[PDB]
Amino acid sequence: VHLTPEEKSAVTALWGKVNVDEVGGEALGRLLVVYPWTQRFFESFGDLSTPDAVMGNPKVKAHGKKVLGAFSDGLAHLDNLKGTFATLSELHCDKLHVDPENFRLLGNVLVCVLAHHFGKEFTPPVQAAYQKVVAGVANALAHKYH
Amino acid sequence: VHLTPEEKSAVTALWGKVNVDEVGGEALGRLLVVYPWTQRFFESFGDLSTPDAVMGNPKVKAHGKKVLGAFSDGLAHLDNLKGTFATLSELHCDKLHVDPENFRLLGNVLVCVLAHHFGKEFTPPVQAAYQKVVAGVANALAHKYH
Amino acid sequence: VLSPADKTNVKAAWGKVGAHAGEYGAEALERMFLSFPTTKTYFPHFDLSHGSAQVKGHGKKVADALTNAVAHVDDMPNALSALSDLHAHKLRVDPVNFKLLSHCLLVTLAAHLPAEFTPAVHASLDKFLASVSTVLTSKYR
Amino acid sequence: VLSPADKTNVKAAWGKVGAHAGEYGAEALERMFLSFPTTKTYFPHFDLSHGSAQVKGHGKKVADALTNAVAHVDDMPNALSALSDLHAHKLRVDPVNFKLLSHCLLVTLAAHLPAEFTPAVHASLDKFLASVSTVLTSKYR
Ligand code: HEM
Ligand code: HEM
Ligand code: HEM
Ligand code: HEM
Repeated sequence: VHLTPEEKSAVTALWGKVNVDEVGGEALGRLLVVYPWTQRFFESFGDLSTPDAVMGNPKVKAHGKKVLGAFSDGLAHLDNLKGTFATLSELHCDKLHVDPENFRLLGNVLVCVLAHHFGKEFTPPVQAAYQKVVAGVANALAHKYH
Repeated sequence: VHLTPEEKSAVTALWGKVNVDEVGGEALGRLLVVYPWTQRFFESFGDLSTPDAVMGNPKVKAHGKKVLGAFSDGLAHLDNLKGTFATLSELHCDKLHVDPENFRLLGNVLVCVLAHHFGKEFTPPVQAAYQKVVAGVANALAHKYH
Repeated sequence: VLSPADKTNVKAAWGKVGAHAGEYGAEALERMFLSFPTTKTYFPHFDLSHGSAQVKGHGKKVADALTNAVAHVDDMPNALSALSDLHAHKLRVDPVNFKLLSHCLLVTLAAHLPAEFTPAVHASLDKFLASVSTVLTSKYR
Repeated sequence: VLSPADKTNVKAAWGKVGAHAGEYGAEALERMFLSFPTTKTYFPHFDLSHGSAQVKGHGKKVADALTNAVAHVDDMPNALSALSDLHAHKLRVDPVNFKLLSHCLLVTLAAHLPAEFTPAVHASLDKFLASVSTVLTSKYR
């Protein structure tokens, strides 16, 4: 994940004003709602049989924040995303066996969440840059599978 | 791409008896026929409007052999597939812009070609091993995109 | 296969887009060319720059095709029969590319409709764009 | 949407498989569990070992569902309505997994039918397995 100084300014000015408590949870919820097969991994979270169940679940908004936590790490370390994610990769790959395709999905719904909370500030330049990072973190989590 | 000694014995005993002139071309042809959008990259090859056109095209059987050539390289260097493919990756990624998804397809039709030419010798053990290599070469060609 | 609730959400989210449909198609197309430079392969003849009047004209086209599918949602195969032909059969558009466009369309709707882009309408609109895409890839599908 | 030529190729390649259908389904399932260990997630209750009678019994099931679709090819949605429900709606089977199975089915047919697995029948059989898969994912699709 290369990112020029312009892309970097773009991704970083953005991420700075992200409510780190909500955005994390809204992405997991929209993932669970939009791609409902991912719920097989989250039945221990409780009642998910409507979007309102899901969007309200305490477990959901609690696990999303962890998720964003890790994205913040990778934003910190683009030059070494494997390094950053190695532990996370064994988890999702060697232990959970999540299909890497769902890593791409979670990134793309994180991108929608971003466009939703930021409106016209989330120009197409800044999307382009953000698709990079998201591709890159999906690429890293997926390492142990490679 | 790890491959245990058993997997390795499997992949190598197999590859040894592969007609390096035909198999290369039969895979490209079946790719062009089965996934016909890839023909956008091969209109300079001439008449492809039936499978018999394609399966007979001299250009096709000539470009397939190159393709297999490169697979033979990677089989040689599993410990460093990026290294082996770096030049090939710039070509397909930075210059041709092929979607990496079609790298996975070509590998999976190479796997069908293998099962077809080898029958019951291409047990599921040996397929498993071969999906590894193919995933790995697709992963490498795709590098410059990561 | 688009439930009654989905059809209702889609009619309504489309509704809000109203006369901005063409504008939104242009933005979506621009988002895709930038984020997914591999799609640019199919438009060598276009000037893909930012205020490009090629890209604006095409956004309108894409927005009108979609309004056609929304308006004919229970009968998309017939409504979009010609476009399929074009996409699946005469331009051979890699299927992968419909996912990328459908994603950028959603990012564009999310960016314009904060009130309407709930979790449910997002699920619906995802199901509609995927349907649409299944119709346009169906000549080799 | 499965041309006349496709339907003909599929009837005929299926034909040759004949009474081996169940046997082939077992081999296909075994190919998938080994090559794609991620699918194993959906069968924690099975013994996935090689001569497993769970996997053999299931191969027959998968082969009979397919023979049902071949036999009802112009009307698969109705033929496989129940299976969809199960797959799309009660087991939530990741869509990705249908591609992997459909691939392993093709590798199994290629391994058994050297005469019949031409480039064309392969294209056809690919289009049939993809259709089949579009029906079974259609509760959230
Ligand atoms: C962009 C990709 C993703 C990131 C950044 C990510 C990151 C993480 C993090 C931060 C944790 C906490 C681990 C810990 O506490 O040490 C976790 C747990 C988990 N992830 Fe993800 N994850 C990813 C995608 C997904 C996807 C797509 C699925 C499947 C829908 C998934 C399923 C899980 C589950 C089920 C757990 C919990 C394991 C347990 O119960 O302890 N994740 N993930
Ligand atoms: C498993 C993946 C693949 C391998 C191993 C591979 C390897 C190669 C090799 C050996 C060449 C020759 C380059 C040279 O002469 O230096 C080449 C050229 C080319 N490849 Fe691939 N390739 C891959 C997949 C594909 C796919 C999927 C497409 C799109 C359908 C594609 C499109 C091309 C084209 C169009 C050229 C020719 C460029 C020119 O005209 O000089 N390739 N590839
Ligand atoms: C949601 C799906 C999309 C819709 C609704 C759609 C719609 C259309 C329409 C209505 C036209 C003009 C129709 C005509 O004049 O006959 C067009 C042209 C075309 N489309 Fe799309 N399209 C879609 C996806 C794609 C994708 C994914 C690509 C490839 C990245 C693509 C590439 C093209 C090309 C290259 C042309 C014609 C060449 C030119 O620009 O003159 N389309 N499309
Ligand atoms: C070509 C598509 C496939 C067909 C034709 C198919 C068919 C079937 C049939 C007919 C049954 C038994 C039906 C019943 O008793 O009601 C079954 C069970 C099931 N299928 Fe599939 N299936 C397919 C794909 C998948 C995929 C991709 C997975 C996930 C890797 C999967 C997972 C399951 C599970 C876990 C069950 C039930 C649990 C058990 O084994 O008891 N299926 N399938």
